[PDB]
Amino acid sequence: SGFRKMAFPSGKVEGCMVQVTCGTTTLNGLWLDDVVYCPRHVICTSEDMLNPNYEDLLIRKSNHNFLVQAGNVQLRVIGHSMQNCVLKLKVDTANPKTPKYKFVRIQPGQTFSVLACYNGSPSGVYQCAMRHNFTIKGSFLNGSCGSVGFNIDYDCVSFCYMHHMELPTGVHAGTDLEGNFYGPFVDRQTAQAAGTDTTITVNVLAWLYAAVINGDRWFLNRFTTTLNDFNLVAMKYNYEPLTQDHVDILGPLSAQTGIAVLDMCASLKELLQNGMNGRTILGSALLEDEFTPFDVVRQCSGVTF
Amino acid sequence: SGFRKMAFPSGKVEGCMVQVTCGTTTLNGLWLDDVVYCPRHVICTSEDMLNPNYEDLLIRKSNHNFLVQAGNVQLRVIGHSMQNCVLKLKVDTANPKTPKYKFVRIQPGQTFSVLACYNGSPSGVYQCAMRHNFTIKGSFLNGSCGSVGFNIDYDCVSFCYMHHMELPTGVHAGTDLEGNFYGPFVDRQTAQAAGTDTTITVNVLAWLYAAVINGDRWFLNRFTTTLNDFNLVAMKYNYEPLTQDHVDILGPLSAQTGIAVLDMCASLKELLQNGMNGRTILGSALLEDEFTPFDVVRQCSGVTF
Ligand SMILES: *[C@](O)(C(=O)NCc1ccccc1)[C@H](C[C@@H]1CCNC1=O)NC(=O)[C@H](CC1CC1)n1cccc(NC(=O)OC(C)(C)C)c1=O
Ligand SMILES: *[C@](O)(C(=O)NCc1ccccc1)[C@H](C[C@@H]1CCNC1=O)NC(=O)[C@H](CC1CC1)n1cccc(NC(=O)OC(C)(C)C)c1=O
Repeated sequence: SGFRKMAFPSGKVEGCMVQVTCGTTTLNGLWLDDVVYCPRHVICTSEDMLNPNYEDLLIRKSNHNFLVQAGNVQLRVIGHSMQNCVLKLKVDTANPKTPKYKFVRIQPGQTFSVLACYNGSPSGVYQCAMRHNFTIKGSFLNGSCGSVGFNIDYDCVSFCYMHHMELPTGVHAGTDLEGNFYGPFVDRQTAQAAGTDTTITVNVLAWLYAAVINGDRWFLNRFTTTLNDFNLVAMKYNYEPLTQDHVDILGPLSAQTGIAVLDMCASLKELLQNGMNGRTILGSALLEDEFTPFDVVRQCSGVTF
Repeated sequence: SGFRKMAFPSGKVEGCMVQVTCGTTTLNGLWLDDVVYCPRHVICTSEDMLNPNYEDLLIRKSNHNFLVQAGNVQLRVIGHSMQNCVLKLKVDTANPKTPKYKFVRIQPGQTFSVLACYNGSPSGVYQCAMRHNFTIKGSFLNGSCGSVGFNIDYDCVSFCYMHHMELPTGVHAGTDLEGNFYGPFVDRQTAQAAGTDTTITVNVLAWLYAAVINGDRWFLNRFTTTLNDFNLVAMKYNYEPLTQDHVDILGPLSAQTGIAVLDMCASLKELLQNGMNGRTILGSALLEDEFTPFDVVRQCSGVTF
């Protein structure tokens, strides 16, 4: 047993990471088949960043202005196009290590692994979640742009995230792989504010179920509640409202433990109102909301890829 | 910026994971060159586990009793030997995907990434630390045995951990890759008890430095202290005594921030004595101790592999 913030194995994704340079700017790209994907702002110089006209900057460019490097090797760029906020560079070599893959758009509350990259090399791997203000709480430095987030389902890699920018308070914003930002953000260097964030209620409940599965059960009381009486307390704490769909999703965990979802809600209601008082749950002093139900199940049963 | 529990990219290690079966027992093995490593208790049946005589069990075995499977493929076992608590199975094929690697014995306080595996397939990756009682706080299920822990330096994989067992309170114990247990544990099914754990003081200080680097500075006060006055408070909280070697190790972080180590100690002294009072540091409500100074530097500067 035990319970950890767990990321997917990053192997299939490491073999797709390359370095892309255009003039003065080096960042990361994603090489699948004969196409490299990277943030379109690789074509900007630090002056252009205030309000770049990207199509203007782009026409001024030709195939050989983009240096794509795959480790030791140099790839040949035989075409380029721009889709929303990503650059598509057609190269002459298909990536032999391309995995089976899809491009997915995730929704607020869902989680994914991030492979943090610098100069086409992977630096480290960590798990995080799309928040309700469409930011993520990442760990990104200069040169991390173009790093990607992903999930795995048996052998297929689902790419959901490409990293573009840092926002006030050290949170991060990026796009899906078709180049559309999550949230109301733009790839220009102007003042941008992330909205207010809410705790992902359904994920907190899933993590409470994981604690029970693992032996930590001191927080279980003997009351029950309704959705309305729960939502009434939850929203005075900026928890996301719980819906009947959320109850349904937690069904399997409720089954595995024998604890009805609305009883677990009663335990959470009393946790919110009365605090932890120095106790921890699964080694944490806070209520962890970056485990989805499907994460808890995946880790507590042993799903491999 | 930002700061996450970050694991190493697991690619180089995924290509070394295989499934080993012997009679009734399937677990994981580590395939480097023409040798597969796995826990010697793969040769035990559930009745032998109370007090196995391993050399007796082992002589009763022959090369073909060990089924080694590398994904789709079956490997042929042309020899076997036992070193302390690991089994060495010589196979007829060298692993083409073997990375540059070493076997290292890690000390209490040091960290490493764990690639959690089931039936030779990787399930997930997470970071953890060798505790001062020689346990680790892992996430391991039935069939996880033989999963390994590792670090990376440039291109070389340092293997430090092979997983063997669960102990009371859901902590875990295993060996280095030469088959010697960390701590006073044995691979028999008898009552074994993890000892008293201490907080890794030098790592807490490193994480406080990471918070400052990332703009979380509310806990900084304006006092200083000495080693003795710090150790006096720390040991009243089961923190590990801080030594002059520990001060020295934190030098670089102290340099990068401009905050002397003994001033940061004064901030920690007041954190211990006065608690967080509902504030968080880098998103946590507890004092994190599973980031070494190297880790903080690694993540806040962008070291790639
Ligand atoms: C990303 O472009 C990147 O990695 N580029 C390669 C590179 C950048 C700098 C030096 C060498 C190589 C960065 C990633 C950022 C940088 C630090 N941590 C990150 O997540 N993204 C940007 O720099 C981004 C450009 C996007 C298109 C508009 N950018 C530009 C200007 C300002 C900010 N953010 C900012 O000012 O942060 C606050 C907190 C508001 C001060 C920005 O993300
Ligand atoms: C490991 O051997 C393994 O994965 N074996 C393959 C396998 C086991 C069971 C079913 C199918 C396939 C396990 C890993 C354990 C199991 C669950 N989580 C883990 O980390 N290691 C053991 O089972 C271990 C054998 C080691 C040589 C002595 N073992 C045996 C008997 C008891 C325990 N622990 C235990 O009883 O835990 C407490 C908390 C004390 C109840 C044990 O780890």
